[PDB]
Amino acid sequence: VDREQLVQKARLAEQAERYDDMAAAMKNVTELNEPLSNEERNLLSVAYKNVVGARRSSWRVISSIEQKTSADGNEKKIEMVRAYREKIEKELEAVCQDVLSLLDNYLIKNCSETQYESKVFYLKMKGDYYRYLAEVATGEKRATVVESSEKAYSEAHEISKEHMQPTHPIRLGLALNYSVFYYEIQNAPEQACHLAKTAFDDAIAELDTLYKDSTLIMQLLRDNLTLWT
Amino acid sequence: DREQLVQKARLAEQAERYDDMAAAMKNVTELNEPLSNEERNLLSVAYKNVVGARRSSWRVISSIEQKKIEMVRAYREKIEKELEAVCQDVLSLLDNYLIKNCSETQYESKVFYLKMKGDYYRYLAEVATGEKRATVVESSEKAYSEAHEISKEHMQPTHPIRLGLALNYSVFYYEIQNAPEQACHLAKTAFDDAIAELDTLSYKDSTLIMQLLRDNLTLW
Amino acid sequence: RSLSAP
Amino acid sequence: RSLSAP
Repeated sequence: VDREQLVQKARLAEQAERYDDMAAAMKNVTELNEPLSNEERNLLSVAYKNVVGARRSSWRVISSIEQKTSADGNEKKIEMVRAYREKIEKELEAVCQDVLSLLDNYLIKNCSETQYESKVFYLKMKGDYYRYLAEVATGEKRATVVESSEKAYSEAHEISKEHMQPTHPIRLGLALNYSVFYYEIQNAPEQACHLAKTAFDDAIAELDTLYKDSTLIMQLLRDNLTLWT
Repeated sequence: DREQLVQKARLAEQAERYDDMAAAMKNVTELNEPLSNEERNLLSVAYKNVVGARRSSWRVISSIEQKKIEMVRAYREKIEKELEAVCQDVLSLLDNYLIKNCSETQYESKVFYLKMKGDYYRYLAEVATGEKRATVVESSEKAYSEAHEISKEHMQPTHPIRLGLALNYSVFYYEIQNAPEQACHLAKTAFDDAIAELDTLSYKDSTLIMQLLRDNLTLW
Repeated sequence: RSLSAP
Repeated sequence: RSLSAP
């Protein structure tokens, strides 16, 4: 099976809503030890964003029921509820380490230093999925992934203000998810509102240099900004 | 613990993890004890959602081919293999546990399972070609017909199972048998049987199925 | 494709 | 929850 038939298989599983095959077909494209294009980068991105996102939505549903049963004291019903929560967690982690392993070894490592768009992309991916593990982590294991998400987001932010204009939807995308990491994970609203406000104002002046993506990400920014205010 | 796994399927359904849900209702069925009303729904909700995922992904790929044309064909078959694996699994539960342990006068459970039996044989025929098609169409006809005779004899025409049986059977005649008149006749008869007894009406279930019969009747 | 029972 | 990037 050649590289373009795999890319064909990935875009077929997308319309078929089979994002597990779409993930494996793009994992097979990455492991050919060759760069990924814009469309193939997003193919991998959308694939794993849906796979882990299914588990996130499921986990948050079981977590809510677990808190209701904890309040009621039904300790016979809760051990089935909680056993199911761990199952989805372990599934959620297996996807994330699978994504992270394909970034440190293939995608971040292969980038040339003058390729700044792909690095910030893959570094925002690194921050995103480390944040996704920190959503369900607890105690000792949590402090590790929160640091890793910080390390990936901080480096990618420093690269992004250097060689990316304010209206770039990738530069704007990390600034959004970084402030989400500051508020939802680290519990720092002032650092989260400062990062979100700065990104929105930097892009409001360079707006005619930009469009459907950036304005939407900026719409999510001020939406997050209002919710935190 | 049977009470344990029924909660597992209620949990899985909330998390809309239907592959996990059907495995719990599968496990519950193989303990050889009857299912309640809500338990029958869970099993029916669980397996229809899994089949609905295969048969939806199958309809966006099979419409493509109808070196690049091979992987389209091989991907169609792999989704086809997964679709048949789910049908034969629920058909095993119907033949070996559910329909088998049914009492003589347990018409609702009998028509319900037989309607399910004919459904998943119809889902099989939608992906079927050649010798295997002719086999699954007849079994679907054999299952739909037996539930039709029981429903028309012992159940009110307003019963949502007797209505839901009339709509799936008429769809089978139209789509799999290409018999537009018998599909129209069976749909129109039960729909008028229900209007003749509209005063007998949990009416929202019966009303929605009666409208799908008229929607299908107009499109035929 | 026609409408079946939900 | 908050809103992240698609």
